[PDB]
Amino acid sequence: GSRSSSSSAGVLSPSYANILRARNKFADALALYEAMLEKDSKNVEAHIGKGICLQTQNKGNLAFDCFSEAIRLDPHNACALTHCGILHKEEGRLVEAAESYQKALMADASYKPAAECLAIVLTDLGTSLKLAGNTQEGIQKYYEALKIDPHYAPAYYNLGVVYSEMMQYDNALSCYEKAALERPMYAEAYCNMGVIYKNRGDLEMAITCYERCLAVSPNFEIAKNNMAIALTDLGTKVKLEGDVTQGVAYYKKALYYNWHYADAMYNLGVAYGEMLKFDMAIVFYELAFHFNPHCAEACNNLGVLYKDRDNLDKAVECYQMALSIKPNFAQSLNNLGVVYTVQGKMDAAASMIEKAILANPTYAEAFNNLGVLYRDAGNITMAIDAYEECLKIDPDSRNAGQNRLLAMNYINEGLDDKLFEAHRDWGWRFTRLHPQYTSWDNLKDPERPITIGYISPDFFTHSVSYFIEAPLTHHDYTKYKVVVYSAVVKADAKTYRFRDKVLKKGGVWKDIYGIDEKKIASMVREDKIDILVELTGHTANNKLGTMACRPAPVQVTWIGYPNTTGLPTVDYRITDSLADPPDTKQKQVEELVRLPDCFLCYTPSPEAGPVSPTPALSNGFVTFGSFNNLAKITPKVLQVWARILCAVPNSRLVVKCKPFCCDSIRQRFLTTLEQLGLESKRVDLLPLILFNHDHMQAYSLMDISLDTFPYAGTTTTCESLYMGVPCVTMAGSVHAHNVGVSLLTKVGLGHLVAKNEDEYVQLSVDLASDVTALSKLRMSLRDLMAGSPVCNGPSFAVGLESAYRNMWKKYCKGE
Amino acid sequence: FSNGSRSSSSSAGVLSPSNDTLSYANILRARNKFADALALYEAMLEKDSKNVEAHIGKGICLQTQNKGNLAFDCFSEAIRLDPHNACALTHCGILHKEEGRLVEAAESYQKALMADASYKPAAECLAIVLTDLGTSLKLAGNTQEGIQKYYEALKIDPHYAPAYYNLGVVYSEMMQYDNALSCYEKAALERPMYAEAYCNMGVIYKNRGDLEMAITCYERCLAVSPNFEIAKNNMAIALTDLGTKVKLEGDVTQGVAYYKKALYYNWHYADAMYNLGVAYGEMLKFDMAIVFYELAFHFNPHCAEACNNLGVLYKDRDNLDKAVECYQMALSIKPNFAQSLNNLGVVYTVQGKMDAAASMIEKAILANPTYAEAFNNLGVLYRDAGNITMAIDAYEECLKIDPDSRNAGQNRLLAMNYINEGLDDKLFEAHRDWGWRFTRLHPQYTSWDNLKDPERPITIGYISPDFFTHSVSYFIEAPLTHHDYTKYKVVVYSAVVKADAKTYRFRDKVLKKGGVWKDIYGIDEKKIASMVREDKIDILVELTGHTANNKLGTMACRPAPVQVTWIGYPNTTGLPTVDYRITDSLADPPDTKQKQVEELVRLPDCFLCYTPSPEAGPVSPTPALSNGFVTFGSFNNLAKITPKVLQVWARILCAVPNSRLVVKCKPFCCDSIRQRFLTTLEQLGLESKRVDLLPLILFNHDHMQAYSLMDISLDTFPYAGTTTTCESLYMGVPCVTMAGSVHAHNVGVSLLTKVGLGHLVAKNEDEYVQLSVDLASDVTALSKLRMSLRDLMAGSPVCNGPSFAVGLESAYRNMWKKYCKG
Ligand SMILES: Nc1nc2c(ncn2[C@@H]2O[C@H](COP(=O)(O)OP(=O)(O)O)[C@@H](O)[C@H]2O)c(=O)[nH]1
Repeated sequence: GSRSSSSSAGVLSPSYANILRARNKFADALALYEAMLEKDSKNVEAHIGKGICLQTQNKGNLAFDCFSEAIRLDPHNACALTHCGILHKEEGRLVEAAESYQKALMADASYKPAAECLAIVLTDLGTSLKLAGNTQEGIQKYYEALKIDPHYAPAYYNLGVVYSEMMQYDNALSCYEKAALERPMYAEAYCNMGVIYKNRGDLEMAITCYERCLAVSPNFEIAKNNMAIALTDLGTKVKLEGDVTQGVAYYKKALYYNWHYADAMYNLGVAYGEMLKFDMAIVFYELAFHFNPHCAEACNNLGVLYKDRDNLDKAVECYQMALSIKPNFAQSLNNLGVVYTVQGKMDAAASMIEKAILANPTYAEAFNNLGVLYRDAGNITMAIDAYEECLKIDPDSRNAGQNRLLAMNYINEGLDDKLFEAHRDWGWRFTRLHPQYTSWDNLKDPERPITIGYISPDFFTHSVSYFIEAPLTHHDYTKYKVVVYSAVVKADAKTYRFRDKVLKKGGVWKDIYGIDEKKIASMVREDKIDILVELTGHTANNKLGTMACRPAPVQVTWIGYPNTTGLPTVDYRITDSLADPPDTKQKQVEELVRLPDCFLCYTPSPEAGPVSPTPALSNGFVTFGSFNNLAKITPKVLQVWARILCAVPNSRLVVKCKPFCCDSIRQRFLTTLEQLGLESKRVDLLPLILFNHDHMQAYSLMDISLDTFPYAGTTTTCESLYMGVPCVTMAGSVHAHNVGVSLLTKVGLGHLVAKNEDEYVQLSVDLASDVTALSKLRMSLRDLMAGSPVCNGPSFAVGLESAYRNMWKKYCKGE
Repeated sequence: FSNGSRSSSSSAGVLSPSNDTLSYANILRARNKFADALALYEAMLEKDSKNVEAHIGKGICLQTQNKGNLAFDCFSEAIRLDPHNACALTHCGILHKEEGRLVEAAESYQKALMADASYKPAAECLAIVLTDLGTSLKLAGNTQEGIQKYYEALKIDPHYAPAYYNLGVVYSEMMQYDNALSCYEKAALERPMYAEAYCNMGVIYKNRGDLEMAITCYERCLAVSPNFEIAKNNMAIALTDLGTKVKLEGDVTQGVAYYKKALYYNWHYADAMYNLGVAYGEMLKFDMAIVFYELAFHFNPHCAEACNNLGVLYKDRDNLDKAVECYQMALSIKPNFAQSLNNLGVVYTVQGKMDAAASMIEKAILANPTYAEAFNNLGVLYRDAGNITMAIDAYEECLKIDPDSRNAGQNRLLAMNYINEGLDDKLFEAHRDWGWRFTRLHPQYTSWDNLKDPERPITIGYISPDFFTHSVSYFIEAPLTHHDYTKYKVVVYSAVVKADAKTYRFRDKVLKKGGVWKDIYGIDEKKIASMVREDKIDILVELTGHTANNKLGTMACRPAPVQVTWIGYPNTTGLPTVDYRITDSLADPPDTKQKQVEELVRLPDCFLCYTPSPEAGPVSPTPALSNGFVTFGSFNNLAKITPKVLQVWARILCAVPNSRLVVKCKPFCCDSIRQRFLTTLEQLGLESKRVDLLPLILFNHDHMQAYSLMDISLDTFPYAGTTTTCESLYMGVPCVTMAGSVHAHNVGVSLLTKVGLGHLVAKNEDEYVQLSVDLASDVTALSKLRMSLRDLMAGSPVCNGPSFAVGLESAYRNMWKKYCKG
């Protein structure tokens, strides 16, 4: 059997001090209680009143005495029972406290003070359980507290931290949401909600949870840092979707919450650099690296920005600090190698780039820079290899693609068509990557004044300048106007001297540096360009992408590159009947326009200096020499030069090249000559010198210059003939081989043109034979060809401008 | 004839004489092929032991192989066989210099030049060694002897730059900066890549005031050496100084540009960072300015100005805990810093720590005895604490320092209404003197292009910052909801600094009725004035008086031809540009002796219209039935509770026994001012157990409901409550007011009379006290009153806007009447 009970009702409950108490009149109300107890020692309300007063005074031992006196007079008093529990909790008797709360609620279930106090102590019992690992027994103790008081927020919040610790993030959320509903001023709940929303991949909602958290506590540092982190991550997310400025805005806000968050510094350096604001980007990077000494990315990007400023010393130091943090950081190894390539430290540059490639085996630009390095040291086969390996990785790489076509000219003697096919194959693949204009508004009238355009990056002191100063000066702007599209990366006195000249005669000058080739293409239509002539070919910083769109009705290539462009968009190429004879078996994608006499016209800088005495008179021997690229001096050229120097007794050879500062290049260049018979004390490998005056006064040490093949010199022979030193050249089957033919011949020294090796050799030693004839030839040369058609501008412009107007006349009909 | 040496006649020597191995060896030597050349030289010497050029070539080759004393042994045979070979003598002098025998080097250099005066190598090396001797003598203090050694090298080689540079160095430390400049200019002309000369030139130009010249000198220096660190730091210092100079000429933008470029040269130059925070704060870009200040204080922990300006920016964010932290570190670095002392005291004032606030502000006044705004903040402290006479004393102290201080002058006039009874005319004179001063500083518009038709459609401008949950809002809601907008189109100029739900609600209603709402927060009052003229405003009505964020400066320009003041301030404005003032026949009787600057426009019924809170709550029963005692009290400003009010209330609390007082004010959050009020009241005969000082309850609904605690409210005098008595009436709590001489003393008269309860309008103290104890006797009658007051006042003219509206717009066109007539 089971026990059951019927309940009887008791006697009907009978029909200043505490009002002062509610208004915090502790001392006055206390006195009335003390008086009340001496008038009647069994009034429980007086005992409870004094106990609350004494509890304010921190006299807890006395309060437990009188609260117990109240329960012993009148048990089932919710107030007295609840207060004895409050004392039991503050003393540390938590379970005895909850017992007193429970018998209070039995007395009066409506007495919410006991419900709230009980929920608090049960929550504390549950969180003590959680730390002891009894999590499930703790979770239950939480839910009991919520049954007693469903509005106690700490129970919801403590439920959320285990539901997150047990990785039930949805459950942890709903606990935190109701914690925030029962207490809108719960920062910790809002902050922990933001952390979950962040880790789950919605930072916008994480950020609005952090916003609500810091609205309650602006100095909640943990949430402050998490706010910066979330704001930086969302800045990066918005930046990659194309909105750079809003990403920058988020980055700066992230710094408001955390002014030393390095990740926002670095990302602001990246975004400002992309905005071309490099001066400020440098500051952000230094600040990032200051706060984060492990941010090797900031050191790298600083090195890049300082290399674009030509501060190579500081660029090295930045790369060094990057590589001291991440030794296998592929960018900094490559970037350091690029700097060393420029400084001439060839061995170190190769080591740097080789390590960059080991780090990133598909670092295509690293392979292209390696080919650049090999070509600079005059190793064309290996340079082409490094370009071909880059092209295996990126078949559309603009850099290696053009650098490979250019490199192949240094060794192509043109007995097949593989060179022309390589150019043509490149032109097809390149033109498909470029939208082409299929109609042109230009008014078709043959004898209209023509505005012709020259696009080139070489309007500074550069090889092309000496041959593009003659037209700019002696062009007739009245009926052949010129519009110069200058892509000069670093201008100099020559650029402004050109510019001010061009502007004075009535032509246009547009700086196109940093401008995409597609906008340049549409500028060409704005300027109504009739003749668009590019002067770079596949040499560095060319603008062939502009040509690939065909902005002008007619396009020509000239001066810059000794071959075809391979572009079907170009129609013409300006040569002469000697550099490209009419029987040339070399294929070229453009139609060849052969100008009267020479296709070039040299203009010498008047600060060259006078023709200096022939050294053979003061030295007792004849010195041969060349000032061409190391890349042009093939091993078959050293063979021929060694025959020449084995023919002339005690003669000497001198060559000046940039890589000759590095002695690994100089020593190996010597070794190849000593196994070739020529010993070291007869050969002088001079390093590059920086002054132009000193350069053309460095022909003082040379009696005869020897041209290169299959890539013959163009400016170097023109400069040599200007300083009195004659040049024996060799003809060939391709254009790059016969430039020396046309130059020497139209100057008047065609008898110094050789058709083969043996003639080349015999001509050179024949010329070293009579030293007095040398001395007279030296003085005759400068004025011989200053009055030739090689140095006379106005003569050239007529035939060129007549070619331009025939160009125009063909187009007009529809050729 | 005892005499000195005679003149010497010189004869010429034997004629100079009229190759291949010597030429080969010399070219090998010229191209650094030294070991090969040495072989050929040695062969020349065994063929001819006296070949002097082979001796010289051998010595040069051997010297490059670090065999020095053997090279000396070749050069010495060279000088023995040929004593007039300049080349040999110079190589001996070169060796002498390399071996530290600096005197024997100049010895052989001079000997070589005696041999050949045109031998340039001898001149060049001798110039080098002589300047080295000169700098050595300068290090040894023989300054003048060093200067002549420089000029000696300049005589032999006038193209040797280091002589010019070192001359400029000594000239600089001798403070001949013009001589130093010309020396460096020549040094740069002889050597254009002489960076140190450009750097030192910039230092002179900077120290002489010409920054713009200095930065170009540093530019030419760093174009040669981009990594010249002290030239970089000097460039940042100059750029920051020049950015500050041009920022004080008004061009803040490029002043910022100079600061940023300085950071490119020195990324941790704290001075540029702090100045960027100053400029970016002036541009209102407070978030970025915080980062600049934190970076400045990070790189310069001794920059207390960064901590000060940081605290100010976080205080305007209400992050007082962080503001305090900022101010305390600024005082960690500069304990005497007046701004941070004052600012920390401002924060303490807002928090309620009245005496820490007073001590701080006093320390600021010690640091700067003319700190006008510190005196003003002292008065604000005293006014908040309720000590009006000291608040006025603080304002008057500031006005001695700055007679045109706006905060002080307007706070002084407003504070005088709390205590002024109005027997004299000194209050009106103080207002009139302020208006004369204030109009002397605001240019007036003398022409008004507004069309002159008396019954034309006209626009009424309301300009107030109180269009938010503010006392004034409860009285301006009525004209906004009930206005014609047809011939009386209203235009609001809201200067609300922190909008809330009521502001959005007001902006909605005015736009739906057909008016315009223009937020003028932060816009200059003179720009506000011409904005009043753009919007064709015909009658400008200001609602703020001398209370906070008033726009009386706009009014002082007189942008509109007719100007009014209303609601906000219980007195005249003092401005002669304001033409009229809206009041009523009870608050301002026709027989009043209180003098104004504007013409009084008395209106029918009350001059105010109360639109009450929608969610106020219901009326609560009178608590006297539950308590057993009657409760008195007031929810008015502590400032309004003058000590004279306290004495009157004291004898009220003495007449009704076992009754209590309750007063709810913000300054009672500070327990010290709390019980200072109590001890004052105890000496007045009413001890602390019968008084209750309630801190402000920041929730509106709970504040309205707090009237449950009190049976009868007691108006203040001479400044009588305006919202509070309206509020208390709407909660059924009756309020007895006392009338007086001035308008602030008779607001409660107009309110109560026109609400329907003129029997609670006292006429003196004895009236006031006995009417209160009259209603403190019949508790049942009080139960009748509490549930009736609500519906009568809603029916009173005090709460019905449309009737109020036509009365207002009648007076409005009645002023547009006189404007056209002339
Ligand atoms: N939220 C809130 N507002 C209050 C409280 N006490 C007063 N106010 C507001 O402050 C205004 C009273 O300002 P006061 O200067 O005393 O008005 P006046 O003395 O009648 O001219 C009223 O409009 C109330 O809305 C409070 O305890 N809580």
